[PDB]
Amino acid sequence: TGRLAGKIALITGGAGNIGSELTRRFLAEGATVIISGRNRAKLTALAERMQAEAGVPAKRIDLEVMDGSDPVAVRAGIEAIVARHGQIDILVNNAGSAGAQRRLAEIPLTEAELGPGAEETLHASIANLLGMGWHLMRIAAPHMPVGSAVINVSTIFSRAEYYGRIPYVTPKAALNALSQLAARELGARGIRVNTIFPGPIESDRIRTVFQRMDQLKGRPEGDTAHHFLNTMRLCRANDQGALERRFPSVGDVADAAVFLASAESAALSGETIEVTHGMELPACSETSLLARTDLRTIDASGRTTLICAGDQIEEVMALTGMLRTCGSEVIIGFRSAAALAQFEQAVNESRRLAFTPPIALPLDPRDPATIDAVFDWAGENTGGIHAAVILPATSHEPAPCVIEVDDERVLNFLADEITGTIVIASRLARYWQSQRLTPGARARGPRVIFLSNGADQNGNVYGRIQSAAIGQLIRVWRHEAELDYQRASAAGDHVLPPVWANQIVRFANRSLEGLEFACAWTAQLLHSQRHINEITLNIPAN
Amino acid sequence: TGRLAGKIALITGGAGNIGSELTRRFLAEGATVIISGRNRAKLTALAERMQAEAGVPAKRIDLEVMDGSDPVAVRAGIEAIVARHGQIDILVNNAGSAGAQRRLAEIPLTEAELGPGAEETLHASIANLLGMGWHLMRIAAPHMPVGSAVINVSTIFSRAEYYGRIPYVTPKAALNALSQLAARELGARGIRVNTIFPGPIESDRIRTVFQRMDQLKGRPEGDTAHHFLNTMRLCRANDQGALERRFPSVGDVADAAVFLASAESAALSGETIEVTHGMELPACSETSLLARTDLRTIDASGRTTLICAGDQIEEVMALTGMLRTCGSEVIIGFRSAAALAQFEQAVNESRRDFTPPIALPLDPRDPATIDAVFDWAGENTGGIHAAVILPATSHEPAPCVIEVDDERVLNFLADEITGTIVIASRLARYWQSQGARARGPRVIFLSNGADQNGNVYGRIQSAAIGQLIRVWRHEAELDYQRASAAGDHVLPPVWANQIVRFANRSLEGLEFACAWTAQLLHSQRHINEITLNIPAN
Repeated sequence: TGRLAGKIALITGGAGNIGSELTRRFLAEGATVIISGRNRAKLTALAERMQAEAGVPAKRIDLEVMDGSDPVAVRAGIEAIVARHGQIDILVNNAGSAGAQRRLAEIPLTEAELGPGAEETLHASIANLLGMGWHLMRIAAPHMPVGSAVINVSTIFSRAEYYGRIPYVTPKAALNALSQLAARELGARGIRVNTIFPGPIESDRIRTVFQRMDQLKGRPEGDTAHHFLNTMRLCRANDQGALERRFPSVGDVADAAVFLASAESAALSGETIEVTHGMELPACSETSLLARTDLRTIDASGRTTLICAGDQIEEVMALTGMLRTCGSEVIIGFRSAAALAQFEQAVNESRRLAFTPPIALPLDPRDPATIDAVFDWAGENTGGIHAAVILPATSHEPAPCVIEVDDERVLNFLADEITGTIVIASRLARYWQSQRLTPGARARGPRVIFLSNGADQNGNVYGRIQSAAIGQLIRVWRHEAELDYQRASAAGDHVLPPVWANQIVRFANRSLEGLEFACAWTAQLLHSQRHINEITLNIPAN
Repeated sequence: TGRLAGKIALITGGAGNIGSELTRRFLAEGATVIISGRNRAKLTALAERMQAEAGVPAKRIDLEVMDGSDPVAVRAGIEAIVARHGQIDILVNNAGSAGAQRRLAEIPLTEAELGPGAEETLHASIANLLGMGWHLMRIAAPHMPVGSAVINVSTIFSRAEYYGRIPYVTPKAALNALSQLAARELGARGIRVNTIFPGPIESDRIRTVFQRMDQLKGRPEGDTAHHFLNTMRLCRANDQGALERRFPSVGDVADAAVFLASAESAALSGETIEVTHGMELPACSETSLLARTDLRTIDASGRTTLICAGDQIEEVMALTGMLRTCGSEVIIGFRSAAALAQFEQAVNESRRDFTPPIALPLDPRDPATIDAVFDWAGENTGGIHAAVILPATSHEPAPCVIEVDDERVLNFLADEITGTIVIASRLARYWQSQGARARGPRVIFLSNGADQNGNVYGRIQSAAIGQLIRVWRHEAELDYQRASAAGDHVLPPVWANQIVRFANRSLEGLEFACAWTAQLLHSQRHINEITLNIPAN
């Protein structure tokens, strides 16, 4: 009768390799699975196929045609599913998008900009890989009884150096953060959330996609694959009984799925299981900023630093103050036209009790023209852009909850804080690397810091999701910038040095001196000769 | 037929709630279980009850009577187990003896020093809770076919503040690190190693031991209990359908065990599963020393520092140089009788412009010579105020943790693990045995530099020292605040950190790490992170 007998499982990404095996195996374990997808012919072909493979009654298989990106299509779809079945016992977030396969500078943002091998926009990649699971957890959760299971399917590569794969890998890093936070709020309901990290799984498709990554790098046959096989601790037998490092099967993923769906995992919430044959990859890239800053870096003379901000004007004031004492010129770009307004008002406060405030220009990720516009002005007036500090689009988080939240806010957090932050970086990377092919005599070196908002009573839940995205972006933006550097140097092209980046998290501090402390290191890190290795730099309570 | 059908499982720690429920459950999934233990009456008693409990044939159960601490006893026992059954499919490392329950100053080291409520030596607690699983993993491995599973059962509290529980919690944290490292070497044999972290599991027993922990900490009923329940993210239903935060059951733990013993987890190695109702605990408490030191802390005038080391003569010199410029006096106590030799040899080379400190034997094997060091310090240097503790040996004993002989592994346990807790406990007892105003004692444990091994023995050692520090701070805070209310004028509480330099192998990094050691011992502030990392620079 099977281990999931009588339970109702919803599986997204039913078409994909992994989604198909999860369906066949849950059917064999006695579940009624509903597969959800975008094309009505595709699901019906799959469901007939998955019925035939399982050897199961007809009413035990079902489908719902949905656009998992649209939360109102999700409300429609869930209501239909409930009305036939009453409740959902397992929710499996599979999400088969693979992302555009391009470097950070070359990522597509609009359909016109779309090309071969890059079939979705960035925002579509974010809405598929991070939005979809988020919307289900919010809408299905009121129909899941005490004892239910959410399963989120991530990848191992969301924490690994994965060349050219930012639109895929970054919303995955964000989803992990989403899972842990959803475990808190759904755990208080008796609903458990847990996560699977498949390694490289066996496919005909994955064979070609390691090749495209190999071609994007310099490197020959087998390169990306042999490297990850070598992080594997566990060898396995072949038919002759010899040991070997190979990829896991799709059935391995489904074993971990069944366990996490059945009542044999009833006491677990917030756990992760890496189906990788024990690929060993470093987990923590953090450190505390514990030392005093020492602004003896008047080396910032001539260099000019961009501040991407908006609505956080206390941070902008200190940031320009620090950077000016270093000798750096500052350009400041407010992301919403509103933020310019009360900033001009703040300088009006400055004119009382009075000396010059900096230049403010529009800098909007929705309208990537104004980013390119800012670069052009900087070349004519301030002699370039040499460093950037990037802030959250908003000062405060939209809501205290990750599950119990309206539809509009969640769509805004996706467009503003996640896609919009990637956009700024992708224009930065192309800027510095379209110029690196220019210089003749000798050049300085570019640096980036992402500086978060201060501690919040929410526990900074939305900020922490954003932080997980910024982290994995840096991991890959360092890696690409380095390989593009050494490669373009093989061309003999005297190129600007590769971009370095860090982020400073302020979540454990909410003091006025805490702000000045964090802004001074921002100025120190943008223009120092040395660098810090850790990706995330934490400022303590002090 | 069941999920472990035909599989041969050796289960240590067969008695007690978790070990028993694992035996009955493996029997229900069709395995033949061998339970391993110390008393033949207890094992034969265990086999009959669980034979009756499982409702399973007799030849399905078996026992081996052995001293799991003795590797020569293990060779005898495993070879015999193989002789009855041919092979081993599952190894479950349970152990779980609770250790002697005393504060670091009062922990027993010799049978005479044993007392009521403290029934094991320190070394015995280490030989049970860390060695046994280690020796099984080494000796059983040549009898485990490709596809086998090792399950190491730790506790969630191996990362927790547990007043009076150092002999328990410190070898568990060590065993964790040991598991990860062996996954590399056993993975190359086709063998899985994976780890279960039970939370506080429900018993009538744990009710009472939370009551005793409440009493030692001075805090009232439920204080220790509510503290762990409130970290739990996952609620569960009661019989009437209402939600509540309660502890997991014993069967919840055995569900995860069956998963990790069965071929449904065939692609897993180096994983951990926390059966905790989603207890939320901070994972990383580490930080990098990124700044340059600044020795304007002549606050060390009059204060005197003990250096515990041996065979690391370059650090011993760099340390005395650092500490003297701060104004501290230095005593050096070498851990091996060898270490005196080449130090006395090096100083003869220099003088044949350098004035060496007094160098004395200081051996945790013989805790008498520790009291000797304190005695000289009282007559001569006006006391001991700060300590630096270094590994008993500079170079790692072996490149492997599994393919390694018995003597080396036994020496590593005696010196680097039991011997390092020994030093800490006499330090804590010294400082706490003691009208106007007082200064404050400080400790830093300094690791060896980077190794071609990746420092596997160093990482096992460091993992224990980390949890050692957590509880040594915790006890010191409560021991202080309590004893001073009695009106006894005692020193302020001990603080400690460790400096791990495994990611650096340059001489300037060596000087950098020695400099931070001196600064941290005599500075007024303190660093909260327990583990302090020096980068490559």
